[PDB]
Amino acid sequence: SMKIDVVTIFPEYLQPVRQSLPGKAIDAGLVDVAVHDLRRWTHDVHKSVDDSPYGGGPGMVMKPTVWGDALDEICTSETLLVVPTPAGYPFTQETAWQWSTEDHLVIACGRYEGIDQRVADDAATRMRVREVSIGDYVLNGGEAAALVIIEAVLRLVPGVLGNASLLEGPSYTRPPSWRGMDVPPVLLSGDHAKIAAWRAEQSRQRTIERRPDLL
Amino acid sequence: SMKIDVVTIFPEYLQPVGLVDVAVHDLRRWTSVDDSPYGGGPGMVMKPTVWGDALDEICTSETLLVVPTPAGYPFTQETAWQWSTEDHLVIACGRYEGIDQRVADDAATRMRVREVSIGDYVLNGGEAAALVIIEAVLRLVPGVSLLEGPSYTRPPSWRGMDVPPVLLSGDHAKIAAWRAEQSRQRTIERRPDLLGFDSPT
Ligand SMILES: N#Cc1c(-c2ccc3ccn(Cc4ccncc4)c3c2)n[nH]c1N
Ligand SMILES: N#Cc1c(-c2ccc3ccn(Cc4ccncc4)c3c2)n[nH]c1N
Repeated sequence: SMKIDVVTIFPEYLQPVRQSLPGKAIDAGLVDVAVHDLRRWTHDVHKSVDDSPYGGGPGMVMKPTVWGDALDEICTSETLLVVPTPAGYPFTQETAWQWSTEDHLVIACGRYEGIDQRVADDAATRMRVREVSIGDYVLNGGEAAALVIIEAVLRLVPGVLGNASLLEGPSYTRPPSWRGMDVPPVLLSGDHAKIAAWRAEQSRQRTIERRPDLL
Repeated sequence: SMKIDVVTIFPEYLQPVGLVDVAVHDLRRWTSVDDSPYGGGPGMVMKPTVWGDALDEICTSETLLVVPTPAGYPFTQETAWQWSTEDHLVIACGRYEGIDQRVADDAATRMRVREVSIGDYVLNGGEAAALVIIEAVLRLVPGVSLLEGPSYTRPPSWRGMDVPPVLLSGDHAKIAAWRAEQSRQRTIERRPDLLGFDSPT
């Protein structure tokens, strides 16, 4: 039973999440995802969410006063506050497993150069805060990271998304022959110990080739 | 100029997307897209037949075929730079347990193919990975290491928390030095692998 609140200046970006949520999971009260426009907490007629960086530099920084108000309203002491950032701890499958049993995730999506650091630092004095990165590339903001985190986490919550070391090897299905390429005959052999060993060797070879760091 | 075509059985999920155009294609337009795996196992595999027909129409010999997969080569900022100067990306999004391996194998006989993963976690399909890849690449298209430290803006005191005073001092050398120190500190703590040290636990 998980509530996820996402805060963003581009709420439309989170549309895929609401799309991928089965009615049965919502009706059973297994999951609730709500998306909030950060500008609801702006102070001025211009709905300002950013300002120039202290110490100079390029880009802009999201305002602490706006974010502070948003998180004050949405979070409680029990919230796990997730803050995507290219400077975060790595988000991994282990992370996803840990977070899948949380009652309440709040994902604070930044833009520009990110969020004034005092927002996360202040929040961390009264709730659990996690600054994380989904990989070693640079995005424009936290929304795509939120999509990835939400999917990785919710697919581990029994019955929410509709789904049920070494790298996975190649997979095959019908037809047995296609554009001159036959499915490896071992897979049609009915020798299931041999099939498992073949799959194990494929996994080994692929890991050596594509992810030697895993070895 | 760059053209990006995304192929998926869930075109609705790609909604978040002059020098670049992005087009989304429903795979079913070329048809049941899946069946049980040869050799056994849980779940289903996408059949190569429908994919072959779709890619035949969409791809040329100059196309870079991108195939998200948890078993891919890592997609990194270096990859994003490399792909930023491509004329044509086609992103083939799988579902279920993935796409019959012969799709990528057949495609590689006529174009360049890249199987990639955006990170070490499991998704239900390629669509979210496609959005990440598109965003990382498009921000580098012409005409568009170490972890970054913290950023601050006004007011200089908030909830009794001060912006680090060096950032208000106007001393560029000291500001550069402090920012380097925060950055070093953060990398050691959060990503020691970037500086060639063992990863935690
Ligand atoms: N997680 C994660 C990420 C992000 C990410 C996340 C949040 C924000 C907010 C703002 N930006 C843009 C930006 C900020 C600083 N430096 C450069 C660009 C973000 C990027 N990029 N790459 C990842 N793996
Ligand atoms: N890039 C990337 C990915 C994916 C991903 C990508 C494409 C597909 C198609 C199908 N699935 C689901 C699946 C398949 C096999 N094993 C487990 C789950 C996908 C996952 N997961 N994690 C990543 N970093």
